[PDB]
Amino acid sequence: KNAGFELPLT
Amino acid sequence: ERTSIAVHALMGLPTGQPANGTKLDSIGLPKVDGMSFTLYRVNEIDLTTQAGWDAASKIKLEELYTNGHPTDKVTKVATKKTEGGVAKFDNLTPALYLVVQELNGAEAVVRSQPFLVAAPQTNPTGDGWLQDVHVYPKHQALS
Repeated sequence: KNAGFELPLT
Repeated sequence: ERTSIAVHALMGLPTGQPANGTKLDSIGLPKVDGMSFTLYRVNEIDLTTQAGWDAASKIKLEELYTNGHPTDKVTKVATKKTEGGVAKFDNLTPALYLVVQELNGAEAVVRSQPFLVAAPQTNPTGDGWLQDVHVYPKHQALS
């Protein structure tokens, strides 16, 4: 994944 | 050119589905209209250069969220209310956007936990950068 932050909520 | 963050308002927790940090087909279940969200920019962090994601990646919710509320480690950007279950932000300069759901309103629904997303985001293949970031944060209903 590398890039990203914290958006586990879909 | 400029970057933009699209937040799709959704109600209810996932039904046995895995967390997806990318674009996914919209469920289209009843969305919460008149939902309040605000963007906060994290200082000292610039998604303009490669070094930016490294420093940002080392960010701890502890710094942006410790006493259950944001600290001086964030900068006020703008507050807008999602209408029609969809919200969109434009004229975004490379950095880090943080979305916080305001308690105000949402009587039949309980405030869900906030989420953070860097902008712009690299392409799935890591080649180039994407000008638009898509997010599908769900809300937690009351009872």
